[PDB]
Amino acid sequence: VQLQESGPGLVKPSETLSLTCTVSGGSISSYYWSWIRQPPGKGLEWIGSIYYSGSTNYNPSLKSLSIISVDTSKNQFSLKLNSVTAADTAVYYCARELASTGPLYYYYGMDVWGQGTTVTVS
Amino acid sequence: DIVMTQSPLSLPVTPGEPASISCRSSQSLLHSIGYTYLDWYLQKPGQSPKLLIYLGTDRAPGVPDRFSGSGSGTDFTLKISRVEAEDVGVYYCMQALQTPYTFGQGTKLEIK
Amino acid sequence: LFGAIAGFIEGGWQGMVDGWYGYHHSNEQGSGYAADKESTQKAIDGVTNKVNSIIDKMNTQFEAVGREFNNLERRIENLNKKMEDGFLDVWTYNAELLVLMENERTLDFHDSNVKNLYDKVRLQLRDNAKELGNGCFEFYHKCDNECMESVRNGTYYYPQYSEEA
Amino acid sequence: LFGAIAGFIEGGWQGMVDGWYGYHHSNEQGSGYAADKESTQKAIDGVTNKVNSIIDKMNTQFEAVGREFNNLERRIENLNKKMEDGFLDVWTYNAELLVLMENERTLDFHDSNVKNLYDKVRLQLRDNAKELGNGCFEFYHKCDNECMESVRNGTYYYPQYSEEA
Amino acid sequence: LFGAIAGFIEGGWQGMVDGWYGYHHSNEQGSGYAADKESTQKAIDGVTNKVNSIIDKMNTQFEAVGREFNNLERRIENLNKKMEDGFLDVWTYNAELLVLMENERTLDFHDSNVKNLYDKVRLQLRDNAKELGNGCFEFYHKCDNECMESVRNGTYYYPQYSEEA
Amino acid sequence: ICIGYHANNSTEQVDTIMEKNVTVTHAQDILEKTHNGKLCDLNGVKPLILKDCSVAGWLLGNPMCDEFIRVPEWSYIVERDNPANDLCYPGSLNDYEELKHLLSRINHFEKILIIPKSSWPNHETSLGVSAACPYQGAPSFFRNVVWLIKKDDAYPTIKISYNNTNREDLLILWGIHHSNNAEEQTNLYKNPTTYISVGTSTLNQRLVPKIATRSQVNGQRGRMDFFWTILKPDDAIHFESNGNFIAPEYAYKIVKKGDSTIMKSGVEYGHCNTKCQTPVGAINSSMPFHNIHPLTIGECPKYVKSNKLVLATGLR
Amino acid sequence: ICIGYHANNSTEQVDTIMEKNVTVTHAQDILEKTHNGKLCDLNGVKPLILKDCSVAGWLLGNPMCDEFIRVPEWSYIVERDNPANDLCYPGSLNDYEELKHLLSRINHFEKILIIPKSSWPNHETSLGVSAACPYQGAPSFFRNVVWLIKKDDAYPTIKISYNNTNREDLLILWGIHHSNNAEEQTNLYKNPTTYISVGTSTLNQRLVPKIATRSQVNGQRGRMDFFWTILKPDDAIHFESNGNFIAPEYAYKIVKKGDSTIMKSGVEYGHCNTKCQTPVGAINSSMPFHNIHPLTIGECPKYVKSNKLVLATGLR
Amino acid sequence: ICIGYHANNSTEQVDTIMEKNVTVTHAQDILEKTHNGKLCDLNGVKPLILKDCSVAGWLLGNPMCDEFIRVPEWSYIVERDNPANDLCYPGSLNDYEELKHLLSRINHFEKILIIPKSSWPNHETSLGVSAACPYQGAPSFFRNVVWLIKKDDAYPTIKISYNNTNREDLLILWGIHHSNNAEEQTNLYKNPTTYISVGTSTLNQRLVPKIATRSQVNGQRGRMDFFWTILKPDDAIHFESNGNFIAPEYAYKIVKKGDSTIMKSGVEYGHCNTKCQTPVGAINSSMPFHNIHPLTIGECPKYVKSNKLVLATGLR
Ligand SMILES: *[C@@H]1O[C@H](CO)[C@@H](O)[C@H](O)[C@H]1NC(C)=O
Ligand SMILES: *[C@@H]1O[C@H](CO)[C@@H](O)[C@H](O)[C@H]1NC(C)=O
Ligand SMILES: *[C@@H]1O[C@H](CO)[C@@H](O)[C@H](O)[C@H]1NC(C)=O
Ligand SMILES: *[C@@H]1O[C@H](CO)[C@@H](O)[C@H](O)[C@H]1NC(C)=O
Ligand SMILES: *[C@@H]1O[C@H](CO)[C@@H](O)[C@H](O)[C@H]1NC(C)=O
Ligand SMILES: *[C@@H]1O[C@H](CO)[C@@H](O)[C@H](O)[C@H]1NC(C)=O
Ligand SMILES: *[C@@H]1O[C@H](CO)[C@@H](O)[C@H](O)[C@H]1NC(C)=O
Ligand SMILES: *[C@@H]1O[C@H](CO)[C@@H](O)[C@H](O)[C@H]1NC(C)=O
Ligand SMILES: *[C@@H]1O[C@H](CO)[C@@H](O)[C@H](O)[C@H]1NC(C)=O
Ligand SMILES: *[C@@H]1O[C@H](CO)[C@@H](O)[C@H](O)[C@H]1NC(C)=O
Ligand SMILES: *[C@@H]1O[C@H](CO)[C@@H](O)[C@H](O)[C@H]1NC(C)=O
Ligand SMILES: *[C@@H]1O[C@H](CO)[C@@H](O)[C@H](O)[C@H]1NC(C)=O
Repeated sequence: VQLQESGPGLVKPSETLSLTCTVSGGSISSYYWSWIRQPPGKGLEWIGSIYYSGSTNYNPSLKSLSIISVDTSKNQFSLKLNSVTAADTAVYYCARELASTGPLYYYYGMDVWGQGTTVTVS
Repeated sequence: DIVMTQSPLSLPVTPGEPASISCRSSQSLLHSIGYTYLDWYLQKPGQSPKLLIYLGTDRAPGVPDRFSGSGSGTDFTLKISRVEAEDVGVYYCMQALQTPYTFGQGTKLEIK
Repeated sequence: LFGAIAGFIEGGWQGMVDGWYGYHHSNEQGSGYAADKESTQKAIDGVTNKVNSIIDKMNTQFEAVGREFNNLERRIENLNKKMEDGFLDVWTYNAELLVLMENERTLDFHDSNVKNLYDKVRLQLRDNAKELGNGCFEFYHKCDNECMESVRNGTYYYPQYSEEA
Repeated sequence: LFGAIAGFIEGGWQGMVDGWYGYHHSNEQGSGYAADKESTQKAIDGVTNKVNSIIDKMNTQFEAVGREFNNLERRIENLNKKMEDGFLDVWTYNAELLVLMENERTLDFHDSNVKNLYDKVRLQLRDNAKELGNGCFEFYHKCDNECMESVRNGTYYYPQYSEEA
Repeated sequence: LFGAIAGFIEGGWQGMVDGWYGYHHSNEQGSGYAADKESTQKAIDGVTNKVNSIIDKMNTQFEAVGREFNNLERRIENLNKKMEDGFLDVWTYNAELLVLMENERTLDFHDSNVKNLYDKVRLQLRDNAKELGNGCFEFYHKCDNECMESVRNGTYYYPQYSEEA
Repeated sequence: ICIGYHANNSTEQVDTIMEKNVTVTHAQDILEKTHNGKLCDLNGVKPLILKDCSVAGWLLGNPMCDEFIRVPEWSYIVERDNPANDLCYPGSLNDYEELKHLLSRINHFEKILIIPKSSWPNHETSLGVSAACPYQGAPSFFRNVVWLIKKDDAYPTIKISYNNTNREDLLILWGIHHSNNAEEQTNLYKNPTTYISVGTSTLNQRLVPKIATRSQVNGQRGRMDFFWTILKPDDAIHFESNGNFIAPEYAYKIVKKGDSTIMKSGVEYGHCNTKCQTPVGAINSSMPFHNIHPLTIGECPKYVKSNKLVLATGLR
Repeated sequence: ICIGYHANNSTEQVDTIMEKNVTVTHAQDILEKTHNGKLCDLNGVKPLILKDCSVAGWLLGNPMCDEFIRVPEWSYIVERDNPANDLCYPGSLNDYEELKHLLSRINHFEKILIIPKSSWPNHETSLGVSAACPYQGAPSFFRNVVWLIKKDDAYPTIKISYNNTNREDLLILWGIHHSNNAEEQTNLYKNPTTYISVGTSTLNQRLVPKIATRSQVNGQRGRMDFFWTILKPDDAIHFESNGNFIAPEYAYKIVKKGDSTIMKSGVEYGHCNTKCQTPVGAINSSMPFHNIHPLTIGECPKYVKSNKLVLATGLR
Repeated sequence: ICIGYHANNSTEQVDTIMEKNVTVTHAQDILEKTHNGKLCDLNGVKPLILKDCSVAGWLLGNPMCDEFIRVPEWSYIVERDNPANDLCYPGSLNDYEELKHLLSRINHFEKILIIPKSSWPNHETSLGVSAACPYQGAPSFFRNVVWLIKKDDAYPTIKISYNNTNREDLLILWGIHHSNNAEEQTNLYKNPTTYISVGTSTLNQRLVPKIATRSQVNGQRGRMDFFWTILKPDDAIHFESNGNFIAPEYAYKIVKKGDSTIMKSGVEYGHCNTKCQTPVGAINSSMPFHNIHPLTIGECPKYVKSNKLVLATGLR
């Protein structure tokens, strides 16, 4: 199972980025799918996490019209960050969290991480 | 929210000697189940993050047994006995307890 | 026990379906086998209460719930097998002896009903009725049907029909 | 069974507070209740011994001690609680049936004692004493209080009272 | 229960050893003790069936297979120590009650066989036999050895030699 | 005028203490010696029959016991005397007899998927099959538990947990694989020294495998000792193992807790309805005493071993 | 002259097989239906009525059961049906049911101090406290046993042999702390892999802690599993340990060994004197039969589960 | 004519329910209350005596119990209530009570040398003896097992696998030695940690010794805990060890499987024949009930725990 992030590569401040991540070599079911941001030299920031059925969870620290999106038929989940203001420059990562936070409380971590993508907002 | 702090920032370690990386934060980092929720991510330069030790002190598939971890509550410790030049990276430590997951400052390891 | 069945009655009749204790009377009006519903009703009610007692006092027996034991538990498996077989043998002995004792008591109780009916008809007509051995009586006075209904009802007056010879 | 309780006797008279059994006479020299101590005493001592026997047998029955079992010995507890329940159902049965049968014996043994006094008085006074239906007797001769004390004592002599007339 | 012992029959005879239940006569053509072997054989067969029944229900009686248990199994031991004794106590009571009821019944059975014999002789002989309350029929009619023998045989019928003088 | 009684055209006989084979008039026979010889429903509830199957074969679902994938509400469990498909892989389920005791008070299970096959990201859930447990002439293994072989030549510690948020009790089944030698361990499980640690509020368990040379049962020299627990509501089971884990896949939620039994009978299932069921057959009668068999689920007559109990309600 | 029977203007009833309600004259009742309804003494000995506590809360002295630190002679032990003060620290006790069984034949303990707190040079005795066992709000732990944690950063091996110089059997209690993870073995003790070796003439134990995760009971996750032994005169108990040792500090000497029971009831203590005790109320009567409860300690009537058990010792 | 009954000169007295000590006529006593007072044969089969010998002193061959070196077919095993020569080395054979259970159905044993003396090379056979067990004053261990000490400053791995080619079941006895300390463990065996593994078709055990400081029983501080199994036809027992192994030498092949009981009686053996046997004597009558003792083995009267049962067969 590998994850492939397809990105725009640049976005002016007004519009919303269109950063998708596609699951290749595996299935979308029964695993949390979470976006993790990396600004240059400011560590790693967790944007959000979407369970396949639903239950989207955003990041309280920053609110930027986050609409984490998921679709099973195409085996894809997507990110959009409208109201961007040039503070979101990041080497974005999609990651497959291997945990269930419901009746099954198993947590095995973000095993699979995408190759990466880059966006320099200007 | 939960804010972590790396106690070491850079460790020049002679290969063949164990190291020590530690981080802590406000809460007790133990869910209702009771299995300490912590992960350490290598993030080698050029590569992407890899699980390494997970759920506190348990090792990922494929990672050799030189990596180990310990600690419960606030205090933690990573330890790489007989470290090797393959083990370079940053070792981000992520608190997985609550919804707003956060990361550490990173420990960039330089080969002595 | 009391000695009526194959006792002072030579044998049971084969003409009376209604009732269990009957009167065979030879009269000018005619002859028929009476049912004597008084003694038979009290005896049938006693037998019904007997059967009710059998099914009520054996309501809570040993419910032999089947339990299993593996190898190396043969001590406790023998304990369970001997416990269930012992309770079964105790309750079998209890039921066997109870039906045996109640068969004896019901045969002797029917015999006592025959002898008490005989004694009830002996107390009435105490001198006018010669007492033949084979559960019979010969009235000295000429008795029509209605005095037989009065004897079988239980209301007989010795000041009536007081003649002897 | 024996048929003197609501048999020979319609109902026992009230006011004879001396034991359970007794006589009654309407002779000229007094007309008051009394009692036959020898027979009543035999019945009383027999009932006392009976009660002593019942309590005697009840010794060394199953004394149910409290054995506890943990969560993983449910088979053993279902053995033990069923052994105790079974032994209780046996001993309750051996109580209830025992005092059911013994009551049926005692209410018929007291009937036996009443009929024993009745037919024992009938063994004596063969021809002198006409036998009334309702468990009574009328003598042909005028029989004083001394003869009634004798038949209480059991030392009656028929050749003395050969006064049938 | 009926009144064989201390009733009409004052006591027992020692000379006669053949047959539990017997007759004595003072007739001119010999005076001796004889036995009514039909009723005695019925009584012996009944007692034999009683003994055979007691040993036939007691063949399935629970036996104690000796089980040993270690020091850390005392509860189980105290269960088997209360089970092997427990059934035993039940069986002890069952064995005691059986020899406390049947024995009384056997006395009553022998008592019944006396009275069933007694009133059988009374019913067969009927009017021509007077009834001394000690249990001796001083016949109104002279009886030869053969008629007495038919009374033992039960073939004596009142139409034969009907003199009551 | 006369005093007497009657007889009838009767040949039935009773026994007393003092005399046996005594004729009676209009007696009542309290002993039912007749049965239909078939298995039928109990109060309109179809029982769970097991044809060449066992409780260990059904709860740990045998591939040859696939008739009971979706079981409706029953009233008693029927097993054969010697079922052939019973722990086809050798071993022994621990407290199997206590588990059969706890299934004598349960009338219905709901088989729920507490742990899906997708919830093993780092282990192999497809190759855990065997030739000792065949299915359609192919290797297979039980369908209610996954034999976890290593994946990518690695077997990490599992540390799986399940919180019972359902409001009913859950019956959770797992096991440990006792292999034959260390070579079989290293072939299957990367870690040589393995354990299974089960933790909950009450039950505490540690299972170190007993690697020993054993004979051949069912074709393979290996054993899988299975274990079970009952998880209460608002109680969490915690399985932790770095090897030899036969992990759960399905659990049995207890939704109808009543009265039942295990009969151990090889009687073909008939199609009728009655109240009392016996292992040999069925009773449809209101008699006080039945001599048919000791075990009788439902409201039934009382067992007496005797063969002839006729209470004399008749004169003679 | 006339013949007949007595009448006594009475309404009491008896039971027969063939009739149910028969009016009776001079019937003697054998069934003791009534009771005083409270617990009290047997022959002057005040019973051990421990309240809101259990046997394991008493023998291992619970901080919530402080009233029984020196127990006088008792005739029986009473515990409430569902006590709350018992095993405050989550745990169990092996042969706890057998310990209750052997305590049912003990009427008196003499609480002796077999091991003092001065016999722990290299081990802490005051830091062994728990928040799940409150004492006036503050954390506390069982009095009888001391949960020895490390002192001075290490846990020297505890090789202590106690010789029974007394002429009575000694009940000696200890335990093992199954911790919840290895970090608590690093913090509470020093050695990761610990053992408890217990040696007697008739006992061998090699207890090891089970170190895996468990759920929350009473706010904590560790489980203290307790054990006991009975030591004969001139017999020696030997304790060897290097961790997790719930060491003894008090033991019980069996002075009086007679008849008692572990009674389960919640009835308050009353002031009376009697020969028999039944859990819902003391029987003070000489009738042959009682319906009050199956378990009865003393010279008591036999239990029969019935109503209206009356013999007819009179006519009619 | 006069109807009467016979009165003998006898003095037999029966006690009815209503009047006790009733005198009777030619009554029959159903209670024996007599015995030979000795042990007799049952149908010509001489029993096993075991004078100051037990099951553990016989199956494992006690050097004191060398009188039963070849045992013929027995009918019943007579142990004494307190045997003085049993487990001369301290210890406890596991499931000794359940082994006595199986030994209550085995009416014949034929010993066989399943493991000959040549079977063990590189180990020391029959030169490991303990003074707890004396023979002629020189020390000597049991003679049906061999306690293998280190022969030549080492211990090769025992790997023996006896395939049961006999058509009968074999009782195989082994054990594990619990040394008093690690110094004795190293002195007697080269390997400190020992992992005695036993495999069967229906059994698996791993045994690790409990090396602990212990008290003295019979002047010894080690405990040899023995184990047993019953093998099946064409079933291979498998033993694997690297120390502390009490290896089997003799196995007791089960020829006859019937009825036997362990009388646990210390009465002297007599030269006599009977049909029924009791712990304190022999019953030589066909009475319905015997009061002598609960345990009996044969066509015997039932136990009645009473002193006088007489079924009156007479009128008085
Ligand atoms: C009983 O059967 C007999 C023949 O065995 C017959 O003569 C008689 O009529 C029957 N009794 C009836 C119908 O009452
Ligand atoms: C009683 O009747 C049965 C009827 O089957 C018969 O077998 C038996 O021989 C008869 N006699 C006895 C003594 O049981
Ligand atoms: C034992 O011997 C039998 C008979 O030769 C053989 O069939 C079998 O394979 C051998 N091994 C086992 C483990 O039974
Ligand atoms: C399980 O979930 C419930 C509901 O969230 C929670 O209260 C409980 O603490 C959790 N864990 C346990 C072990 O019950
Ligand atoms: C069982 O008996 C009941 C009651 O008589 C009846 O209604 C029912 O039809 C019977 N069933 C069968 C299958 O015979
Ligand atoms: C019997 O009781 C009734 C109750 O009304 C009473 O009137 C009557 O006087 C009593 N008789 C005797 C003799 O006590
Ligand atoms: C007997 O009396 C009780 C009350 O004492 C009553 O409930 C019951 O119905 C009565 N039984 C009969 C058969 O009259
Ligand atoms: C205990 O003390 C007694 C008396 O001094 C002594 O004989 C015995 O050997 C001691 N026990 C131990 C195990 O040292
Ligand atoms: C209680 O029993 C005593 C004798 O132990 C007796 O004196 C007293 O009267 C009884 N009390 C009651 C209320 O019956
Ligand atoms: C009984 O004793 C008397 C002497 O008192 C003697 O004449 C008679 O023969 C004896 N009879 C028997 C049957 O022993
Ligand atoms: C009955 O007789 C025995 C034996 O002589 C004697 O010991 C006992 O006391 C007697 N008991 C009675 C009540 O007569
Ligand atoms: C048992 O009794 C019989 C017959 O009296 C006798 O032949 C036999 O030797 C006796 N047996 C004993 C004492 O073992």
